[PDB]
Amino acid sequence: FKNLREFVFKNIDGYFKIYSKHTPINLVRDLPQGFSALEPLVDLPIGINITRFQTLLALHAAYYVGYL
Amino acid sequence: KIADYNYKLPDDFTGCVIAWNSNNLDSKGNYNYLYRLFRKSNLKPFE
Repeated sequence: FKNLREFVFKNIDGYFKIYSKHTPINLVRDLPQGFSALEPLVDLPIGINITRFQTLLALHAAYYVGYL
Repeated sequence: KIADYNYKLPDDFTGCVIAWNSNNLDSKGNYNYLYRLFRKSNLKPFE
């Protein structure tokens, strides 16, 4: 599953910052070593206080979660 | 009450506030227009 989709989500001053980078990997069980950079993608001036986070999935999926 | 519960501004707010008197366009006793009077904490900016 080479499409490794890394994302960073931040809600600062009523703005949503999205950083992403799609890179080809071959280690799905764990996170491969190395270095990369995530580029700014979208700025969303919403104004919502986000305290909970829920992934939306299609239904008739292994992922990772850290904190900054 | 207003600065903390109804509309909260950042303390570094670089902006302008414009007030339009509308006694002829909003007054009735118009009850549909309220204000927030009580709250346990202070609002965040853009909340």
